[PDB]
Amino acid sequence: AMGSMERASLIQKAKLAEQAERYEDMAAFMKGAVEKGEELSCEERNLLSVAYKNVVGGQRAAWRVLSSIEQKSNGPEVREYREKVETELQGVCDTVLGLLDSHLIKEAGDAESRVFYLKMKGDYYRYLAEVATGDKKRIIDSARSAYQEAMDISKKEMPPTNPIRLGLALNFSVFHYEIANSPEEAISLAKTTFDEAMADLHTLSEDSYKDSTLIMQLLRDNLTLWT
Amino acid sequence: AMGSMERASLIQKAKLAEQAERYEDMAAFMKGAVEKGEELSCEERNLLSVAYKNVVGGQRAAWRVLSSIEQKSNGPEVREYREKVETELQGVCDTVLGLLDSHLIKEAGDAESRVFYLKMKGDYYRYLAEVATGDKKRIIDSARSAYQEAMDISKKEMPPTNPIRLGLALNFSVFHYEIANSPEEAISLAKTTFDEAMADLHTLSEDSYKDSTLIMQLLRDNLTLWT
Amino acid sequence: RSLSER
Amino acid sequence: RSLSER
Ligand SMILES: C[C@H]1c2ccccc2O[C@@H]1C(=O)NCc1sc(C(=N)N)cc1-c1ccccc1
Ligand SMILES: C[C@H]1c2ccccc2O[C@@H]1C(=O)NCc1sc(C(=N)N)cc1-c1ccccc1
Ligand SMILES: [Cl-]
Ligand SMILES: [Cl-]
Ligand SMILES: [Mg+2]
Ligand SMILES: [Mg+2]
Ligand SMILES: [Mg+2]
Ligand SMILES: [Mg+2]
Repeated sequence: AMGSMERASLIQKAKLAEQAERYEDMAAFMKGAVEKGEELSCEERNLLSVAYKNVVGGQRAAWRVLSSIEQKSNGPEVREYREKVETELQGVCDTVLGLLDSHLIKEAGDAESRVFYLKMKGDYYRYLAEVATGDKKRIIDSARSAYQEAMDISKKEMPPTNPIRLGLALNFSVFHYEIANSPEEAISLAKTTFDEAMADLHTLSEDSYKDSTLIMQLLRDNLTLWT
Repeated sequence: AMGSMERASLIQKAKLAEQAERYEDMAAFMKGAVEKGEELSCEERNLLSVAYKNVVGGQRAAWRVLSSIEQKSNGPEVREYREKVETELQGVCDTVLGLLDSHLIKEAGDAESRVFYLKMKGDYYRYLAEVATGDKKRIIDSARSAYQEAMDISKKEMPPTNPIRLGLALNFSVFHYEIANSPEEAISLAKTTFDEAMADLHTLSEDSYKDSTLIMQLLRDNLTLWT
Repeated sequence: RSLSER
Repeated sequence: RSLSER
């Protein structure tokens, strides 16, 4: 439905929707912008990610509430409603994965853009894995593969303090701990990431230092919870 | 789309949606329940009100953000997007008003139910008035008439501490101050309501006392802001 | 802004 | 629950 709106207008409206906390609208505007077929800038990639993270975040929070109620009950209503929310969550994840596959990843030549999109691919397969049962095995492997390709590029092309590299490692560690039943891998990755970033902080400006240390704090918080 | 679901299932799903903070779903389930044509219980009236208050509350917050951005700019994007949100808000208000007119109000014989629905009618006309420009005059008169009929019934049939009566008076006072440009009427109504409730607290149980004093605090807070 | 009913 | 990226 966004095909008749100018690309620049979709981006401007996504920024307005963000300020208004209208994240469903924001995601629709950014899907429209992606479908214009041009590559996205760093700012635009962030708008896309913020929009869908907030949409799926609300769905995940609701699914967790309903799944907990369903587990304690073990009429059809709780299961039916959990299934409805689950289907809507899967549809949002499928939409994001479809944008990445048609055709954001293949057109991303630079490391900053390719790593960003491969991290997103890992994240949205991870959200699918949270609700999967199989099928679950295949989804987990798709998430792992995307995160690992992103890690390989990031280690070759970005410094250890780069925020995209840090956020990738953080989310891959969460995947290992919460999805893949690999808590030792999660702890090892978070520790190595934190230590390598620490040793590179001396190279950063005051503003970059604040960006990198913000994400390092999340790695530290997880390590405290996991050990 | 809810016509094929049992009334009891719609109510159960509305309660689940509330716990999951899925207020759009909650409103859809409660609209479906109203359209079964049976009168609503006190609990069910509260589910209806909570659902739509949260939906329209998000829309109003977004409209205020966008209207502020639009005023400071004085391209077409801010105006177009504010207009889109405004149209969606008006549609939700029209949906609620349509449920009240077809046929909740006419079938409400008891004072508790009739006052509740007439207060809702005032509230949803008030939300329309917040965004109206005319047309604004007619909307304001519709809100005032609904609130005044509710006040007349509540003063004849309910004690001054009844929470529905208190919440009606609170919202009518907000109407006077923010919509009707009648700040002295707002202050007079809030003061008389507060004082008459104070003098009736001695009749209440501990639980009812907590209910009534909670709303009285909101009256007091407004009086502090208004004077 | 004035507070309305919760 | 573990914290993921903001
Ligand atoms: C300071 C940045 C940071 C550090 C660590 C963790 C998170 C994080 O986030 C901040 C940020 O600024 N990240 C880029 C964003 S986020 C955003 C939005 N609208 N939500 C727009 C842009 C952006 C990018 C390039 C050029 C202009 C704007
Ligand atoms: C304690 C009540 C109160 C006092 C003052 C102001 C607000 C308020 O609100 C509370 C409340 O309890 N109000 C009734 C509700 S609210 C609700 C929901 N699900 N959000 C379900 C019911 C209810 C009513 C009758 C029988 C069973 C339940
Ligand atoms: Cl359902
Ligand atoms: Cl628009
Ligand atoms: Mg064009
Ligand atoms: Mg390219
Ligand atoms: Mg039936
Ligand atoms: Mg009746």
